Amino acid sequence: GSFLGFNTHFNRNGAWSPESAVAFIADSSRVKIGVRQDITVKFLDQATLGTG
Amino acid sequence: GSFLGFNTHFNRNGAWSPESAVAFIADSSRVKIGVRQDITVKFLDQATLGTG
Repeated sequence: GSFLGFNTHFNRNGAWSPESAVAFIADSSRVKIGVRQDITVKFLDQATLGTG
Repeated sequence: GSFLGFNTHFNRNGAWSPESAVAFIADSSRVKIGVRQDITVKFLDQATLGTG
């Protein structure tokens, strides 16, 4: 195995598009993901979904 | 009165259809009513009822 010097991450959630790319190589210091609100759950028992 | 031996139940909630029957006679051991949930009440205060 010979990708030493890369931190390697494997997509497992089905987001990968194999027709578009095999891999991305990046300087990770220059990519940032802002988390404004993490995944939150609200139980609905009275709401209306859609119209008409 | 001559309805001898029978346990008599008189219907009074208006479900009776006098055009269909005078009486049913049954072996009551052979009828079962399944109760999955007896009458329960929910207080609604945000819901929408109906459409248009």
